[PDB]
Amino acid sequence: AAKNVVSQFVSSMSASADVLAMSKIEIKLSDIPEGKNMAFKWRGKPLFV
Amino acid sequence: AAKNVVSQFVSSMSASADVLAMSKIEIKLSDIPEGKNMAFKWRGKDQEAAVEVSQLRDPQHDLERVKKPEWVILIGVCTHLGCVPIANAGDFGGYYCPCHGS
Amino acid sequence: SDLELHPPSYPWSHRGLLSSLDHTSIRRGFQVYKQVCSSCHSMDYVAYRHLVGVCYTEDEAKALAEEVEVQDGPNEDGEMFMRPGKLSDYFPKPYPNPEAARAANNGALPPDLSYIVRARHGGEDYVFSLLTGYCEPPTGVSLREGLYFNPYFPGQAIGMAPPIYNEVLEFDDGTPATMSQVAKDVCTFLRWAAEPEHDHRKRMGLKMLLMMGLLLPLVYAMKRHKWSVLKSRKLAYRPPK
Amino acid sequence: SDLELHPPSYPWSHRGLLSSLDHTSIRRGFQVYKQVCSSCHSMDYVAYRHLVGVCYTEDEAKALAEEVEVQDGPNEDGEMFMRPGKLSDYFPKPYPNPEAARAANNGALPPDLSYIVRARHGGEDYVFSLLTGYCEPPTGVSLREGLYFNPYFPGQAIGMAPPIYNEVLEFDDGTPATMSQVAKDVCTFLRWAAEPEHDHRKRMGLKMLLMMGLLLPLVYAMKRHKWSVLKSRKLAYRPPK
Amino acid sequence: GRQFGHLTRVRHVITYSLSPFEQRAFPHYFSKGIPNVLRRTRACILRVAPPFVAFYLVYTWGTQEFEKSKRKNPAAYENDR
Amino acid sequence: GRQFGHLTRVRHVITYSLSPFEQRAFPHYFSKGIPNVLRRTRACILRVAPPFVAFYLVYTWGTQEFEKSKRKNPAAYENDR
Amino acid sequence: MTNIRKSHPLMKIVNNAFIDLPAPSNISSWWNFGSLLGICLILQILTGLFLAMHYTSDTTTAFSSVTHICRDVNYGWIIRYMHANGASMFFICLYMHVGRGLYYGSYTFLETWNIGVILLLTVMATAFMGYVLPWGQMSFWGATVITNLLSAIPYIGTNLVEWIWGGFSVDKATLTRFFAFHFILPFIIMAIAMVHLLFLHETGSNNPTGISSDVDKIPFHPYYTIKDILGALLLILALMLLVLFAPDLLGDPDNYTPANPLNTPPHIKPEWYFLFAYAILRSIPNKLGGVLALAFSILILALIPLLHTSKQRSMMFRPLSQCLFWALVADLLTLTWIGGQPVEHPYITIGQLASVLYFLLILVLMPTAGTIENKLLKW
Amino acid sequence: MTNIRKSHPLMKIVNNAFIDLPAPSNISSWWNFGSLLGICLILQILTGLFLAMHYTSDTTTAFSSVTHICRDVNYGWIIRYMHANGASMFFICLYMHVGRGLYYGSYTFLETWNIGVILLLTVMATAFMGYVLPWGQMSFWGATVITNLLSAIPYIGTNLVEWIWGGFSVDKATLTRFFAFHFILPFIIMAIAMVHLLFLHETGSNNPTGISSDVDKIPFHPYYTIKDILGALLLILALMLLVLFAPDLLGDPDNYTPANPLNTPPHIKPEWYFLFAYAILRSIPNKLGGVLALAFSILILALIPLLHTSKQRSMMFRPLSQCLFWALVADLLTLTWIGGQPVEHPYITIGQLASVLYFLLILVLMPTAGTIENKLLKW
Ligand code: HEC
Ligand code: HEC
Ligand code: HEM
Ligand code: HEM
Ligand code: HEM
Ligand code: HEM
Ligand code: FES
Repeated sequence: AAKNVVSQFVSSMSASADVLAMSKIEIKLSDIPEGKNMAFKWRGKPLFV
Repeated sequence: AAKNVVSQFVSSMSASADVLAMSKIEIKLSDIPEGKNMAFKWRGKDQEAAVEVSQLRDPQHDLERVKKPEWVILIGVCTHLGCVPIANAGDFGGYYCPCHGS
Repeated sequence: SDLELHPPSYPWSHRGLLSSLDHTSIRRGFQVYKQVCSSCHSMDYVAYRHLVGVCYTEDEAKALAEEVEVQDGPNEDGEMFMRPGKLSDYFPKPYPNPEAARAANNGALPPDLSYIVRARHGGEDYVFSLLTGYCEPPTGVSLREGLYFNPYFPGQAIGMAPPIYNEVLEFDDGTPATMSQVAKDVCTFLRWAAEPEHDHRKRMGLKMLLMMGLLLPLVYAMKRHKWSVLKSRKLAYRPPK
Repeated sequence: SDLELHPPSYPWSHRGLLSSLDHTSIRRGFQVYKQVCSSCHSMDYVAYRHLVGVCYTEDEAKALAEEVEVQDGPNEDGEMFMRPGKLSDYFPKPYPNPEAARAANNGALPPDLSYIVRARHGGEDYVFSLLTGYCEPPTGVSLREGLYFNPYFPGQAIGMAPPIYNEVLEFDDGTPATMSQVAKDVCTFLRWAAEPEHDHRKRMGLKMLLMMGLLLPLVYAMKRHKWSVLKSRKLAYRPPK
Repeated sequence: GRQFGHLTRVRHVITYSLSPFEQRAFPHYFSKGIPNVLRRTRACILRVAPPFVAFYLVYTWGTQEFEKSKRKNPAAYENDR
Repeated sequence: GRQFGHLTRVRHVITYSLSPFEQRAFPHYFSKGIPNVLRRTRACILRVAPPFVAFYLVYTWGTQEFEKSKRKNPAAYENDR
Repeated sequence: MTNIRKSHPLMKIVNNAFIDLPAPSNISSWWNFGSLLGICLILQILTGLFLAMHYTSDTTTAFSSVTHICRDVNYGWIIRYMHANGASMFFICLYMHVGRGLYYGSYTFLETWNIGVILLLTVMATAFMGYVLPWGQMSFWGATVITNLLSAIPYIGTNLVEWIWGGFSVDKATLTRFFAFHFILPFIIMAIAMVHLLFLHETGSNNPTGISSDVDKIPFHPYYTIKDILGALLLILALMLLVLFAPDLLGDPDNYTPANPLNTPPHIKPEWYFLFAYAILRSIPNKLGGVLALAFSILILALIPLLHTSKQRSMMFRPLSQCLFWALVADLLTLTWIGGQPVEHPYITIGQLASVLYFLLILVLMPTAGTIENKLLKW
Repeated sequence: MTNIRKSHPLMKIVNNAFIDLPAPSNISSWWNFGSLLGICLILQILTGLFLAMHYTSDTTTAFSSVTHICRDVNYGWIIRYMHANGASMFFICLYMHVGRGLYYGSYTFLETWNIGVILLLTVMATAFMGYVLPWGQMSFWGATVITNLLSAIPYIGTNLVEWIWGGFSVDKATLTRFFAFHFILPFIIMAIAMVHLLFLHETGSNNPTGISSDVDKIPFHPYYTIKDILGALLLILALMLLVLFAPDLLGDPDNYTPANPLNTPPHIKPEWYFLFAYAILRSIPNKLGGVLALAFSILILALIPLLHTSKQRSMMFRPLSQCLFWALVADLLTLTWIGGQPVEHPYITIGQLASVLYFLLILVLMPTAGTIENKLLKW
């Protein structure tokens, strides 16, 4: 249970499943002809692509 | 020192210029006859209106028929009513009497 | 001053200690919300993250998620957007606002049901009864028009018109829809709501127990092993006297 | 890679230690904001509570407050207000939104000026110069159209068209309005902004000082009074030897 | 002083004991101990339980006493008048 | 042990002192002390100051050294080519 | 102490306040509690701490965050309940520690008592604020009540209300002030904890028998340490058992209802353990009367050591008083269920009954009894 | 100790670790600092506390609250600056406490040193988080930098970033995690404080002269207490003087700019006191190199006691090393101004110059010197 509890502690602070839910929602990727700029939402800084 | 000094820390707790804006100046409003309803809260909502801010109840009291003038309301109101009323506790029976409802 | 009735305790798929939830009805009962309660009462607190726990395939509820959502997206590059994308999103509220909510239901305030089970006393049978019960106004009673008489309601009059009748809907399975079934099929759903970990969390229960019966007798052995000496004492008063 | 110019330090009504602010110009400089900067740059942080500190009579700025506000209030009883009522209210922002803000100024983002003094290096003379300076593009330079050449701007080109010329306005007093005056009359205003307590807070400065010169020599006396013995020691080695 | 040394003065006591390995952790635990339950279980039970019993009555007593007091209005006054 | 009692052994020292009221808090404070300033202010000043002076040069030295390096482009290359 | 790892750092010399602490022979499990208490305190400290991370107090938002906590946070649900579900257990750990006190009447130790007194008084006040945090309706009104109860002071009462408030309402200041206190506070308690122990290590422990045991003592490190090892974990079981299977059992407070300042719940009772104190509030029709009634009611504990009249200490040799002892026990346990009910006359009278009953039990009967036994016993 | 109010409560016997603490005769004001340090710590505790009340950490809202704080809160402005303006002063109070250390080389006391070591290391890290609180841009990027500096660990580095982050960004968790730490932390420091004192009261104080003074000692209560009384308040003056007249002087960090995650300021330097450490970061072109360079750089202090080679302690009788001592002083003071500048080459080289200069000063020169003096002095 030491391996239960010490672990169940740490993994708490680690990551919010909702924060994880917010990594790279942008999939897209096409939508955009060749050279023709579409946009998407990156890691949270804007991306021209 | 402390007399000014400790005051400062303490007085922080005391009050704030924010809710200092309360103590109704408005009041103003409104209803017609029954409604009631006729509340809001604002922990209070001079009056003013006129004058008044004595009370009747909390939440748009607003006065006793505003001494027969306006109130909201002005007693009667809807179930039970404005002052007497009763409309006392859930909602019966003691109303706003007292005696003259003022 | 109504005599407060209490729901008879029903068995359940989850009722017992290790008794789990069954998602088959949970899937169905969702549709009910997807059908009915989206009328007024909301649930704000759960993402579309349900997927496989309610058995929804990643695509299944994702594509299911896709339909559900929300407005606009063109205000000078600012705002929200259509078609939720990811699962993080919550449900659209049928009302923007208690003002908008209450007036629409005319003085009634539909509550959000997310935790409501844990709010009301008496578990689910509270509602299932409250679902079930509608009675014929006794002789010598009247109601506010919207208020409908059920002794389950505390004042025993509720503005909620009975939603559930036999085959209000068609289940996802195609199971014949029945007032009680339609009712009872949901009663597992919210029971799940307040505690998603519910199914998972029970694991530790069995986990700890067999873990637990281990050490105590063990400890109980060790302790005594030491105390074995003390309780073994003898005394001898052999005064030179 | 512009040589960064620094504003020559001007005297001021507040410049010196005990030097206070003078509200007469502060009252005026307000109008400027009431006239000019309400165009784009906002200040969000101050209530109408200014009244008597900027000398405004309770009624004076209240009635002055009254006209400033005035928006909607009829959305199914859910509101804000017209006509602010009390002083707690802040200014309407000329733009709802950076999107709305920036596009309106076409890629430029007007900053909120509330604390901006404390933001920029070099106090007020930064702006007053930046107000003053506009130069004739040197031979061998060009600009973005909206950008107007001042060495005071860091890249030395700014989309802000020079607002201030001699008699942009008429002061509240009726003082003849002058580019420098109109400029210089404001420079006290924001200096006040970030620190309303400024005038008041200085009191403690003089308060503490005369309070301070009291105790230290006093302490300095007491300490020595004790140490008077130690530094007064004598020693005598008179061995029986 | 040193906690044990100067405690007290004691004379002509003798003590007898074994290694713990010499013996077992269950020297007739069941058989010997089970009787002991009573002599302690009987000892205080004379002195202790009865007050609670009174309580438990009051629990039902007043509840019942409460119950009628409200539950039935057509009791003292039936619904006639 | 008791902090002062067992400290050390000392023999045949003698001490002489007065009440503080017997004397003043300024026994020629100015007159006597002002000379003392030097013997301490001269003592270390031999050993300490000079390193900083070197620094202060570097402060201006490098700054100046910095300054030209950028400030004037038409320097090494004038604006001709 | 030649080459003993106790003295090598001077620090570990202090550590010899434990290893070699002598100890009494015959000791009930009822002496586990003192050490048992600190256990809860620790385990708590972590829980509310990591909980403190994702939670925030903002009057509008705060409660919402909590929803986020048990749901989307890694294992967020187990943790909330833990910190909570320790709390009541800890209190039941409390009274027992007290409980041992009188049954052996160890309060003979004088200021130590008073310490044990103040130590407690803070603790309950603590979670009181702690209970506000969830921002439930019952929290809100419960908060709203007791300050409104305060005001009755004849002259100065008024401001102190809105002073502690910081306004006319229950709003931000009222809350987020506390989120400091409900947090900052318990540490100082821990700081206080050791002090309460120190005095005990003036005289060494007390016994069951009211008899100085000095003839026999025991090195602590081997033995009672073990019984601790047992006694400690036992708590965890029910503590961990309640939490998972039947979490909301003691979660009798039902409100995740976002507190409506206007709306009032059908019922307001504080949580389970206050209630007898709260009950006694109802008793006096004088609102002021109940105050000096309520707050003083516990202060009696300070007054007990004044009333020890007997010539032998531990109750277990005075049978008569023992009755009172138990007689008092249910009397406490009584006020619970009355307190556990609304304000309705059959209970009211009953409630009105036990109040004066209560004091008489402690204040008169107990001191009265022992006198006669002396005479009965020829003392 | 007949009827002495020291022993009557056992507690005050402990209090005789002070009254009768013997003390050295000749003592610079430079020994005020040890006691002087704790002063700041206290006065702080209150300030951030009452400040903590009206402030809230919520990533969107939090900074806004601060604006509310200095403006509409009773005396809100004096208070913010106080807690802040103590901070740097406290640090200057710090190094001096260290400063006395080597100039008299009192580090002869062995583990006491190591204690004084760790004690510090926490403290700086503390306000580091404390500096995040204002949520300024410079805070934000400054926060953003150093974790991004961490990642360079060859294998495991990655997760630990987003682990401490709790995501891919600087967002809520990153913040409101800390608002616990930046708050919870210093207490334990205070707890630690006493320990660091204990050891000193093993041996009693050290002197100026490197000479055991045992021949003469002084009761502490009358005297040094006084010089404290003076030495204490003196701090307050500048502390209170800076704060009012020229508040933002040391308020050189300029950002009340709400932090733009996208936008970057024209310049990023940590606040004043880091900077030399930060400067040394720049030096190594190897990013990993600078890390083992930076963090280790202070760890040298642990290593000093290893290098005392002389036959007499206090520097004030070894003139030669004294030069190095000062020689090192400016060298520190040097790195400041270089650190106080951007990354252009003339400074760069200059910065690149003093780095290896730095170690040589401490690591080689100092141990080298004393040897010869022994020989010079016929030892
Ligand atoms: C008519 C729109 C509507 C429908 C459809 C609807 N709700 Fe009702 N519901 C309400 C309103 C409005 C009330 C309260 C009526 C009143 O206050 O008089 C209510 C009552 C309730 C209550 C009890 C009121 C309370 O405070 O908890 C619950 C629970 C509830 N609804 C949930 C449901 C469930 C379950 C269903 C599916 C059987 C459902 N709603 C369908 C609007 C609706
Ligand atoms: C044209 C609408 C407008 C007017 C009128 C206006 N501002 Fe400007 N101001 C702007 C915009 C837009 C910029 C930035 C232009 C750019 O970014 O290229 C700017 C530049 C500035 C700047 C410097 C930009 C910065 O980042 O700080 C300040 C300060 C400022 N304005 C304040 C003022 C003051 C003071 C006045 C009265 C003299 C004033 N604004 C009148 C919109 C305006
Ligand atoms: C959480 C709160 C407390 C903690 C952590 C605590 C801790 C301890 C500990 C470790 C002991 C030694 C073991 C023991 O005798 O129980 C002890 C003893 C004692 N405490 Fe406290 N205690 C607490 C509360 C109290 C309270 C509330 C009181 C009195 C109102 C009190 C009074 C005493 C007394 C009288 C003893 C000695 C009892 C005896 O001789 O058996 N303590 N406490
Ligand atoms: C004996 C120790 C403590 C008690 C009895 C106590 C009391 C409480 C109470 C009454 C609650 C709310 C109850 C609930 O949420 O169900 C609570 C939750 C909380 N307590 Fe404490 N507190 C204690 C120590 C602490 C500590 C050590 C912390 C923080 C390190 C803390 C901070 C919190 C926090 C942050 C919460 C929020 C979790 C929540 O409210 O659900 N308290 N605690
Ligand atoms: C805020 C942090 C600290 C506090 C509150 C503190 C407190 C004290 C106090 C009260 C003293 C006794 C008076 C004195 O000798 O100065 C002292 C001495 C000492 N401290 Fe600390 N100290 C602190 C930091 C440190 C640090 C950072 C170190 C070493 C890195 C350290 C090492 C020492 C040493 C060596 C002494 C004895 C110095 C001597 O003999 O003159 N202390 N400290
Ligand atoms: C030596 C002691 C401490 C230091 C150096 C320190 C560090 C800091 C720092 C760096 C800041 C932000 C600087 C600024 O706002 O200008 C700050 C502000 C703050 N500190 Fe601390 N902290 C210390 C102790 C405390 C204590 C005792 C508390 C709370 C009781 C605390 C809580 C806070 C809070 C709440 C703020 C918000 C005020 C603000 O940021 O403007 N810190 N402190
Ligand atoms: S890390 Fe970005 S430039 Fe050095």
